[PDB]
Amino acid sequence: MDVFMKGLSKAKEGVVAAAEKTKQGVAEAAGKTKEGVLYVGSKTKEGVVHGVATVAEKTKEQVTNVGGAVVTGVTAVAQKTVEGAGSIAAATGFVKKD
Amino acid sequence: MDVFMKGLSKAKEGVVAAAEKTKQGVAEAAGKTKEGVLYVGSKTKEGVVHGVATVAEKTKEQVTNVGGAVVTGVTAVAQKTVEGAGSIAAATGFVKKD
Amino acid sequence: MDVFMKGLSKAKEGVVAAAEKTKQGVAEAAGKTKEGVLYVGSKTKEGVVHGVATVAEKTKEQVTNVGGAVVTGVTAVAQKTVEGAGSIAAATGFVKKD
Amino acid sequence: MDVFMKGLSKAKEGVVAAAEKTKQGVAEAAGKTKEGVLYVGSKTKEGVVHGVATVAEKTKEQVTNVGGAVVTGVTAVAQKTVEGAGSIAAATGFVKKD
Amino acid sequence: MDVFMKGLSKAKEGVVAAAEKTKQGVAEAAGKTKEGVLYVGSKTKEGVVHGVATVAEKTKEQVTNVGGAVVTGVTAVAQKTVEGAGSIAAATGFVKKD
Amino acid sequence: MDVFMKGLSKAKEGVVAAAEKTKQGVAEAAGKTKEGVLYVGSKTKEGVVHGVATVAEKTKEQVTNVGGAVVTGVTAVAQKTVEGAGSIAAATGFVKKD
Amino acid sequence: MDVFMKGLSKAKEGVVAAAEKTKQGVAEAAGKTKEGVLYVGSKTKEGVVHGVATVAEKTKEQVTNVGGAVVTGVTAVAQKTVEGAGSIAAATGFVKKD
Amino acid sequence: MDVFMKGLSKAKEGVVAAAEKTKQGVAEAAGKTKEGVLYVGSKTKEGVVHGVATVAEKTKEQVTNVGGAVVTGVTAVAQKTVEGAGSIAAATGFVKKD
Amino acid sequence: MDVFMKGLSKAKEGVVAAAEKTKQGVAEAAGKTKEGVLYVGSKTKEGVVHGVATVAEKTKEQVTNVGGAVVTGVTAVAQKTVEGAGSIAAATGFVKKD
Amino acid sequence: MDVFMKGLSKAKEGVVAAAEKTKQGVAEAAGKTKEGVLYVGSKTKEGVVHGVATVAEKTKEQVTNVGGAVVTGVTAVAQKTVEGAGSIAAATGFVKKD
Amino acid sequence: MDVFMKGLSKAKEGVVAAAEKTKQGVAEAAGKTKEGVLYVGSKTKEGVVHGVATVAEKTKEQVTNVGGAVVTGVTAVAQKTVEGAGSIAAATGFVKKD
Amino acid sequence: MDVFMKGLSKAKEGVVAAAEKTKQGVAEAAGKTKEGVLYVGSKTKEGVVHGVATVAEKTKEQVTNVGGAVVTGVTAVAQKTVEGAGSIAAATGFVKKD
Ligand SMILES: Cc1cc2nc(/C=C/c3ccc(O)c(Br)c3)sc2cc1N(C)CCOCCF
Ligand SMILES: Cc1cc2nc(/C=C/c3ccc(O)c(Br)c3)sc2cc1N(C)CCOCCF
Ligand SMILES: Cc1cc2nc(/C=C/c3ccc(O)c(Br)c3)sc2cc1N(C)CCOCCF
Ligand SMILES: Cc1cc2nc(/C=C/c3ccc(O)c(Br)c3)sc2cc1N(C)CCOCCF
Ligand SMILES: Cc1cc2nc(/C=C/c3ccc(O)c(Br)c3)sc2cc1N(C)CCOCCF
Ligand SMILES: Cc1cc2nc(/C=C/c3ccc(O)c(Br)c3)sc2cc1N(C)CCOCCF
Ligand SMILES: Cc1cc2nc(/C=C/c3ccc(O)c(Br)c3)sc2cc1N(C)CCOCCF
Ligand SMILES: Cc1cc2nc(/C=C/c3ccc(O)c(Br)c3)sc2cc1N(C)CCOCCF
Ligand SMILES: Cc1cc2nc(/C=C/c3ccc(O)c(Br)c3)sc2cc1N(C)CCOCCF
Ligand SMILES: Cc1cc2nc(/C=C/c3ccc(O)c(Br)c3)sc2cc1N(C)CCOCCF
Ligand SMILES: Cc1cc2nc(/C=C/c3ccc(O)c(Br)c3)sc2cc1N(C)CCOCCF
Ligand SMILES: Cc1cc2nc(/C=C/c3ccc(O)c(Br)c3)sc2cc1N(C)CCOCCF
Ligand SMILES: Cc1cc2nc(/C=C/c3ccc(O)c(Br)c3)sc2cc1N(C)CCOCCF
Ligand SMILES: Cc1cc2nc(/C=C/c3ccc(O)c(Br)c3)sc2cc1N(C)CCOCCF
Ligand SMILES: Cc1cc2nc(/C=C/c3ccc(O)c(Br)c3)sc2cc1N(C)CCOCCF
Repeated sequence: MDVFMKGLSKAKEGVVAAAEKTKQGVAEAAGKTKEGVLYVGSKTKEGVVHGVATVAEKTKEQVTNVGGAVVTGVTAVAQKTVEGAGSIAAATGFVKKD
Repeated sequence: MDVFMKGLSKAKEGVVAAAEKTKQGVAEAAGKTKEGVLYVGSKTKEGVVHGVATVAEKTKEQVTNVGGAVVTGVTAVAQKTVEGAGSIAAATGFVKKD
Repeated sequence: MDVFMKGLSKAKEGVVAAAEKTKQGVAEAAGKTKEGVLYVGSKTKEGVVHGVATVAEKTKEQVTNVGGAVVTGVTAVAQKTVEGAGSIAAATGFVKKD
Repeated sequence: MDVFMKGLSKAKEGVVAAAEKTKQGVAEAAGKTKEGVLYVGSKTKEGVVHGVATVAEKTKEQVTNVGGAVVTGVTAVAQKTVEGAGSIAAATGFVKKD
Repeated sequence: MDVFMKGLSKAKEGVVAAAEKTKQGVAEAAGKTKEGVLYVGSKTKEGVVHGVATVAEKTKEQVTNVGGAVVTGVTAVAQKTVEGAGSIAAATGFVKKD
Repeated sequence: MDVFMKGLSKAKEGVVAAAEKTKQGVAEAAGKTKEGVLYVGSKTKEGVVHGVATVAEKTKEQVTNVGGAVVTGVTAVAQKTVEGAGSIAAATGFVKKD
Repeated sequence: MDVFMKGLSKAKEGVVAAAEKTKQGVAEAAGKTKEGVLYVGSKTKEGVVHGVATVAEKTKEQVTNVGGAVVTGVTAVAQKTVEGAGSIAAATGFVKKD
Repeated sequence: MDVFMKGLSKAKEGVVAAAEKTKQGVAEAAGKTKEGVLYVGSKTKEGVVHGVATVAEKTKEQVTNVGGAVVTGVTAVAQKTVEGAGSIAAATGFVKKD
Repeated sequence: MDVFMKGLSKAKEGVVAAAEKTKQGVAEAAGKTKEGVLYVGSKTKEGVVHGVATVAEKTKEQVTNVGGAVVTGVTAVAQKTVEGAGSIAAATGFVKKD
Repeated sequence: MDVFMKGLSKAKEGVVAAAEKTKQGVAEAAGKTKEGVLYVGSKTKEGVVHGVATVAEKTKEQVTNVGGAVVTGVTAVAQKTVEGAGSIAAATGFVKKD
Repeated sequence: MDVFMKGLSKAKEGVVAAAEKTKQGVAEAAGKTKEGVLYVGSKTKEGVVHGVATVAEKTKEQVTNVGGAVVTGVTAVAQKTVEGAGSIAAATGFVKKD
Repeated sequence: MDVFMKGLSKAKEGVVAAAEKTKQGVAEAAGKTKEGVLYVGSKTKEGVVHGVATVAEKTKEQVTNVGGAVVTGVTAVAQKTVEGAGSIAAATGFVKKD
C-alpha cells in the first residue's frame, strides 16, 4: 500500500522536480482543510453541533453564536510593494557534457 | 494499491516536472477542503447540526447563528504593487552535449 | 489499483510536464471542495442539518441562521497593479546535441 | 484499475505536457465541487436538510435561513491593472540536433 | 479498467499536449459541480430536503429560505485593465535537426 | 473498459493536441454540472425535495423559498478592457529537418 | 461484468438445481483442458515447441520424443461390478402444503 | 466484476442446489487442467520446450524423452465390487406446512 | 471485484447447498492442475525446458529423460469391496411447520 | 476485492452448506496442484529446467533423469473391505416448529 | 481486500456449515501443492534446475537422477477392514420450537 | 486486509461450523506443501539445484542422486481393523425452545 509519494517509487533513473502551493495576501476565516489524510479501519466523528437552545423574553436585544468556529471581527490584510513568495524546484541529472 | 503519486511509479528513465496551486489575493470564509483523502474500511460522521431550538417572546430583537462555522465580520484583502507568487518546476535529464 | 498519478506509471522513457491550478483575486464564501478523494469500503455521513425549530410570539424582530456554514458579512478583495501568480512546468529530456 | 492518470501509463517513449485550470477575478458563494472522486463499494449520505419547522405569531418580522451553506452578505472582487495568472506546461524530448 | 487518462495509455512514441479550463471574471452562486467522478458498486444519497413546515398567524412579515445552499446577497466582480489568464500546453518530440 | 482518454490509447506514433473550455464574463446561479461521470453497478438518489408544507392565516406577507439551491440576490459581473483567457495546445512531432 | 454464475443473479424467488460432469472408467493420456477461463487485457504464450534438432550417423537405432507431454507406456483401467458415480442435485422451494 | 459464483448474487429468496464432478476408476497421464482461472492485465509464458539437440554416432541404441511431463511406465487401476462415489446436493426452503 | 463465491453474495434470504468433487480409484502421473487461480497485474513464467543436449558415441545403450516431471515406474491402484466416497451437502431454511 | 468466499458475503439470512473434495484409493506421482492461488502485482518464475548436458563414449549403459520431480519406482495402493471417506455438510436455519 | 473466508463476511444472521478434504489410502510421490496462497507485490523463483552435466567414458553402468525431488523406491499402502475417515460439519440456528 | 478467516468477520449473529482435512493410510515421499501462505512485498528463492557435475571413467557402476529431497527406500503403511479418523464440527445457536 504505497499511498502518498513524490519522487521515484519502484523505479530507476528518474529526474523529478515538484513544487508546492503558495499564498500571498490571503485572509481566511473559520476554514477547515485536509491534505493527505488516510484512514484505515478507523471510525471518527468530527465537527458536530448538537442540542442547542436559546430563549428570550421581554429582552431588548440578544445576539448569540454557536458553532465549530465563530469569527466576529476583522480579518484584514494590506500589502504594498511586496515582492516574491513562490516555490521553485529544479532538477537535473544524467548529463554527459563531453 | 499505489494511490497518490507524483513522479515515476514502476517506471524507468523519466523526466518529470510538476507544479502546484497558487493563491494571490484570496479571501475565503467558512470554507471546507479535502485534497488527497483516502478512506479504507473506515466509518465517519462529519459536520452535522442536530436539535436546534430558538424561542422568542415579547422581545425586541434576537439574532442567532448556529452552524459548523459562523463568520460575522469583515474578511478583506487589499494589495497594491504586489509582484510574484507562482510555483515553478523545471526538470532536465538524459542530455548528451558532445 | 493505481489511482492518482502524475508522471510515469509502468512506463519507460517519458518526458512529462504538469502544471496546476491558479487563483488571483478570488473571494469564496461557505464553499466545499473535494479534489482527489477515494473511498474503499467506507461508510460516511457528511453535512446534515436535522431537527431545527424556531418560534416567535409578539416579538418585533427575529433573524436566525442555521447551516453547515453561515457567513453574514463582507468578503471583499481589492487589487491594483498586481502581477504574476501562475504555475509553470518545464521538462526536457533525451536531447543529443552533437 | 488505473483510474486517474496524467502522463505515461503502460507506455513507452512519450512527451506529455498537461496544463490545469486558472481563475482570475472569481467570486463564488456557497458552491460545491468534486474533482477526481472515486468510490468503491462505499455508502455515503451527503448534504441533507431534514425536519425544519418555523412558527410566527403576532410578530412584526421574521427572517430565517436554513441550509447546507448560508451566505448573507457581500462577496465582491475588484481588480485594476492586474496581469498574469496562467498555467503553462512545456515538454520536449527525443531531439537529435547534430 | 483504465478510466481517466491524459497522455499515453498502452501506447508508444507519442507527443501529447493537453490544456485545461480557464475562468476570468466569473461570479457563481450556489452551484454544484462534478468533474471526473467514478462510482463502483457504491450507494449514495446526496442533496435532499425533506419535511419542511412553515406557519404564520397574524404576523406582519415572514421571509424564510430552506435549501442545500442559500445565497441572499451580492456576488459581484469588477475588472478593469486585466490581462492574461490562460492555460497553455506545448509539446515537441522526435525531432531530427541535422 | 477504457472510458475517458485524451491522447494515445493502444496506439503508436501519435501527435495529439487537445484544448479545453474557457469562460470570460460568466454569471451562473444555482446551476448543476456533471462532466466525466461514470457509474458502475451503483445506486444513487440526488436532489430531491419532499414533504413541504406552508400555512398562512391573517398574515400580511409571507415569502418562502425551498429548493436544492436558493439564490435571492445579485450575481453581477462587470468587465472593461479585459484581454485574454483562452486555452492553447500545440503539439509537434516526427519532424526531420535536414 | 457478471461472467460465470450458477444460481440467481439479479433475480428473485428462484429454485435452481444444477448438476455437474461425471467420469466412470476413463483413461486419458497427455490431454489438456480449460473450463471456465477468463482473460482480461492479458497476454499469454502457452505450449510451444521450438528449435529441435536430431542427428544420427552410423547408429543402429534412435528413438526420440519431444513435446509438451510425452506418454510412452500403458494407461489402463479395469472395472468389474462397479456401481454408482453420479452427481445429483435436488431443489424444492415455495411449497404451501396446507 | 462478479466472476465465479455458485448461489445467490444480488438476489433475493433463492433455493439453490449445486453438485460437482465425480471420478471413479480414472487413470490420467501427463494431463493439464485449468478450472476457474482468471487473468487481469497479467502476462504469462507457460509450458515451452526450446533448444533441444540430440546426436548419435556409431551407437547401438539411444532412447530420449524431452517434454513438460514424461511418463514411461504403467498407470493402471483395477476395481472390483466398488460402490459409491457421487456428489449429492439437496436444498429446501420457504415451505409452509400448516 | 467479487471473484470466487459459494453462497450468498449481496443477497437476502437464501438456502444454498454446494457439493464438491470426488475421487475413488484414481491413478494420476505427472499431471498439473489449477483450480481457482486469479492473477492481477502479475507476470509469470512456468514450466519451461530449455537448452538440452545429449551426445552418444560408440555406446551400447543410452536412456535419458528430461522434463518438468519424469515418472518411470508403476502407479497402480487395486480396490475390492470398497464402499463410499462422496460429498453430500444438505440445506434447509425458512420452514414454518405449524 | 472479495476473492475467495464460502458462505455469506454482504448478505443476510442465509443457510449455506458446502462440502469438499474426497480421495479414496489414489496414487499420484510427480503431480503439481494449485487451489486458491491469487497473485497481485507479483512476478514469479516456477519450475524451469535449463542447460542440461549429457555425454557418453564407449560406455555400455547410461540412464539419466533430470526434471522438477523424478519418480523411478512403485507407487501402489491396495484396499480391501474399506468403507467410508466422504465430506458431509448439513445446515438448517430459520425453522418455526410451533 | 477480504481474500479467504469461510463463514459470514460483512453479513447478518447466517447458518454456515463447511467440510474439508479427506484422504483414505493415498500414496503420493514427489508431488507439490499450494492451497490458499496469496502474493502481493512479491517476487519469487521456485523450483529450478540449472547447469547439469554428466560424462561417461568406458564405464559399464551409470545411473543418475537430478531434480527437485527424486524418489527411487517403493511407496505402498495396504488396507484391510478400515472404516471411517470423513469430515462432517453440522450447523443449526434460529430455531423456534414452541 | 482480512486474508484468512474461519468464522464471523465484520458480521452479526452467525452459527458457523467448519471441519478440516483427514488422512488415514497415507504414504507420502518427498512432497512439498503450502497451505495458507501470504507474501507481501517479499522476495524469495526456494528449491533450486544448480551446477551439478558427474564424471565416470572405466568404472563398473555409479549411482548418484541429487535433489531437494532424495528418497531411496521403502515407505509403507499397513492397516487392519482400523476405525475412525475424522474431523467433526457441530454448531448450534439462537434456539428458543419454549
Ligand atoms: C509501456 C512499456 C513500459 C515498459 N517498462 C519497462 C521497464 C520498466 C522498469 C524496469 C526496471 C525497473 O527497475 C523499473 Br523502476 C522499471 S519495459 C516496457 C515496455 C513498454 N512497452 C509498451 C513496449 C511495447 O513495445 C515493445 C518494445 F517495443
Ligand atoms: C521564459 C520563461 C520566463 C519565466 N519567468 C518567470 C518568472 C518567475 C518569477 C518572477 C518574479 C517573482 O517574484 C517570482 Br516568485 C517568480 S517563470 C518563467 C518560465 C519561462 N519559461 C516557460 C521557460 C521555459 O523553460 C524551458 C524548459 F525547457
Ligand atoms: C514564451 C513564454 C513566455 C513565458 N513568460 C512567462 C511569465 C512568467 C512570469 C512572469 C512574471 C511573474 O511575476 C511570474 Br509569477 C511569472 S511563462 C512563459 C512561457 C513561455 N513559453 C510558452 C515558452 C515555451 O517553452 C518551450 C518549451 F519547449
Ligand atoms: C506496457 C505495459 C508495461 C507495464 N509495466 C509494468 C511495471 C510493472 C512493475 C512491477 C513491479 C515493479 O517493481 C516495477 Br519497477 C514494475 S505494468 C505494465 C503494463 C503494461 N501494459 C501494456 C498494460 C496494458 O493493459 C493494461 C490493462 F489496463
Ligand atoms: C508565443 C507564446 C507566448 C507566450 N506568452 C506567455 C505569457 C506568459 C506570462 C506573462 C506574464 C505573466 O505575468 C505571466 Br503569470 C505569464 S505564455 C506563451 C506561450 C507562447 N507559445 C504558444 C509558444 C509555443 O511554444 C512552443 C512549444 F513547442
Ligand atoms: C484527468 C484527471 C486528472 C486528475 N489528476 C488528479 C491528481 C490527483 C493527485 C492529488 C494529490 C497528489 O499528491 C497527487 Br501526486 C495527485 S485528480 C484528476 C482527475 C482527472 N479527471 C477526472 C479528468 C479526466 O481527464 C480527461 C482525460 F481524457
Ligand atoms: C452499492 C451498495 C453499497 C452498499 N454498502 C453497504 C454498507 C456499507 C458499509 C456499512 C458499514 C460499514 O462500517 C462500512 Br465501512 C460500509 S450496503 C450497500 C448496498 C449497495 N447496493 C444495493 C447498490 C446496488 O446498486 C445497484 C445499481 F447499480
Ligand atoms: C471494477 C474493478 C475493481 C477492482 N478493484 C481492485 C482492488 C484491488 C486492491 C488491491 C490491493 C488492496 O490492498 C486493495 Br484495498 C485493493 S482491482 C479491480 C479491478 C476491477 N476491474 C477489472 C473491473 C473491470 O470490469 C468492469 C466490468 F464490470
Ligand atoms: C500484462 C502485463 C504485465 C506485465 N508485468 C510486468 C512486470 C511485472 C513485475 C516486475 C517486477 C516485479 O518485482 C514485480 Br512484483 C512485477 S511487465 C508486463 C507486461 C504486460 N503486458 C504486455 C500486458 C499487455 O496487455 C495489457 C492489456 F491487455
Ligand atoms: C466456483 C469456484 C469456487 C471456488 N472456491 C474456492 C475456495 C477457495 C478457498 C481456499 C482456501 C480457503 O481457506 C477458503 Br475459506 C476458500 S476456489 C474456487 C473456484 C471456483 N471456480 C473457478 C469455479 C466457478 O464456479 C462456477 C460458478 F458458476
Ligand atoms: C445487496 C448488497 C448488499 C451489500 N452489503 C454489503 C455490506 C457491506 C459492509 C461493509 C462493512 C461492514 O463492516 C459490514 Br458488517 C458490511 S456490500 C453489498 C452490496 C450489495 N449489492 C446489491 C451489490 C450488487 O452489485 C455489486 C456489483 F458487483
Ligand atoms: C435418498 C438418498 C440416499 C443417499 N444415500 C447416500 C449414501 C451415503 C453413503 C453411504 C455409505 C458411505 O460409506 C458413504 Br462415505 C456415504 S447419499 C444419499 C442421498 C439421497 N437423497 C438424494 C436424498 C435427497 O435429499 C433430500 C433433500 F431435500
Ligand atoms: C439419506 C442419507 C444417508 C447418508 N449416509 C451417509 C453415510 C455416511 C458415512 C457412513 C460411514 C462412514 O464410515 C462414513 Br466416513 C460416512 S451420508 C448420507 C446423506 C443422506 N442424505 C442425502 C440425507 C439428506 O439430508 C437432509 C438435508 F436436508
Ligand atoms: C443482499 C442484501 C444484503 C443485506 N445486508 C444487510 C445488512 C448486513 C449487516 C448489517 C449489520 C452487520 O453488523 C453486519 Br456483520 C451485516 S441488509 C441487506 C439487504 C440485501 N438485499 C435486499 C439484496 C437484495 O438483492 C438486491 C437485488 F437483487
Ligand atoms: C444420515 C447421515 C448419516 C451419517 N453417517 C455418518 C458416519 C460418520 C462416521 C462413522 C464412522 C466413523 O469412523 C467416522 Br470417522 C465417521 S456422517 C452422516 C451424515 C448423515 N446425514 C446426511 C444427516 C443429515 O443431517 C441433517 C442436517 F440437517
